[PDB]
Amino acid sequence: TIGMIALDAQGNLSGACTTSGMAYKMHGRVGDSPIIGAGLFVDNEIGAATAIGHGEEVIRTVGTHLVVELMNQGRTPQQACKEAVERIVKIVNRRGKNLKDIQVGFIALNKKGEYGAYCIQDGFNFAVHDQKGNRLETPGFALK
Amino acid sequence: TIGMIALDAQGNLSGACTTSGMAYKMHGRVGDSPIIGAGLFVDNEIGAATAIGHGEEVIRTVGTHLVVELMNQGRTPQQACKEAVERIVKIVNRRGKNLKDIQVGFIALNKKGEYGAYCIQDGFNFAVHDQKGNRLETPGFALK
Amino acid sequence: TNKPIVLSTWNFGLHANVEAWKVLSKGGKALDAVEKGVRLVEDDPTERSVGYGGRPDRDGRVTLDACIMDENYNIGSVACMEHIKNPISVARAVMEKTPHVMLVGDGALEFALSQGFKKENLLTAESEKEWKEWLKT
Amino acid sequence: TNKPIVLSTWNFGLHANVEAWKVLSKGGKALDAVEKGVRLVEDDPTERSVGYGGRPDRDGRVTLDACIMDENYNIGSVACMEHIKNPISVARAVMEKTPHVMLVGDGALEFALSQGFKKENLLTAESEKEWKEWLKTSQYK
Repeated sequence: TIGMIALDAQGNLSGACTTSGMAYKMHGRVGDSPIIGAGLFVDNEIGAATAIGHGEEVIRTVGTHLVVELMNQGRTPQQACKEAVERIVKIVNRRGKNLKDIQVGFIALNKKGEYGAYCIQDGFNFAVHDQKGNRLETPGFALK
Repeated sequence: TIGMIALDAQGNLSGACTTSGMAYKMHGRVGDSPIIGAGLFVDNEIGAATAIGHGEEVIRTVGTHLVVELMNQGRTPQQACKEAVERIVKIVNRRGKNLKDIQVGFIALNKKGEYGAYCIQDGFNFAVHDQKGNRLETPGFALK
Repeated sequence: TNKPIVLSTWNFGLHANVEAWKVLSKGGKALDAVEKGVRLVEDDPTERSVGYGGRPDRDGRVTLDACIMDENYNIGSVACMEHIKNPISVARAVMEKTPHVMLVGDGALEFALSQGFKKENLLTAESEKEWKEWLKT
Repeated sequence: TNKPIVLSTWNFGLHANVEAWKVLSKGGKALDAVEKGVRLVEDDPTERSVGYGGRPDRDGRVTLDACIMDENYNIGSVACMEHIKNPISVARAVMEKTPHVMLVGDGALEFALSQGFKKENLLTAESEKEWKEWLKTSQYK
């Protein structure tokens, strides 16, 4: 999967997600990538988010909608990604599953062009390009 | 489409959504009924909601996830449904569309068994059954 | 707390609720109640926005979408599934019997057959007629 | 306000970002930048989790999912679509050219063909061989 979100010179947001899905899935399986609110969500008054990780888990937690709603409540992008992942870890525990079996993460942008990222597990990186150029950054992660 | 949400004697929530979709849709069209967070959302620590109206517009706004987060933030089920419709009405306006062309509404239940409903347009009723009996109830609507 | 309690959409919710209540009033699970409640409308060929009797797509194909969510974030979903009268129950099978949460199209039907669901013609005479009439307008 | 700015997922995001930045640095629209950006990875057969070169389903079919969302709640999505290398652009077409927001399966492909997209074989030799390898290790039939 690749997810991409941008803020243009007009101050408008957009995003895109595209994937071949989980290798060797059952025929007809759909993950989070084509689901608005799951894989991708964009609200030009607030911010945008896109997801990584096991698709089934992003779908069950409506994850990008959650991230953008937390930004709407006043969280910065980084705070929103973290707090989304923290809610999601609680839900994994409620489920009785092993956190090591579940990866969910988010990248996020607001209307200021502030950005953030957080995941359950270490191992993910994301690329950021602004007027200071293009670079690969690593996010915070909950499972330490 | 029918959506149904229930709170059982143990105090657990569950929900179901099933449709044939929009009549004479393009082959392969999917509306909100199979999309978690759009047509249906259930969180046993908070409440549940299910959606009515044009599928495309429920998808666009991730409406049931919104209604449940509004409950999470302290709104009654009625308050949550109304606030979610009012934010959706603002989005329809931002889009330059005619409100008469768009129906969206929700029904919602919380963990105490409080319930409520609200829609853009009139003409929708919901059914509620509790120990006092089964009732056809008509919620408020924004387009007046 | 006001429990048990069930809510459903539209006027046909009222009779669907009576079916759900047969589970809820005996102390049964919410998940079972909502499945049975909506299956009633799925089964009814006179309710042409759900299940059997569903008005088709523009090519005359009846394609159904459904999802289910329990009390602990378990989910299942089918979309654009043909020939199976009770998509809510296939969705419940996606949730309980696969590592996935959403199947669509021919995959969804394949899975349904593998779980014992029966292939059926869901296009009623009445919906076929109205479809051909729409093709005219 | 720090703009323009683009973020994308994984190391191959760095390469997508370059493409997006060709639009964004010239004052182009975010929607165009994100579509260009992700199409790079769809097009690249060595990127085996997106588009061409994608690892198949257990039956050896490469089925693609994508969605797009602009600055004013316009959305389009395709899911479980075969044979089209650039599902993000089909999604864009669902958004712009239909009264729907999500098409799946054979309907998504039919619509793509109606918009001038061409059927292509998305299964690479490399992906076919690995699939065959998995059929043995998993014993799936």
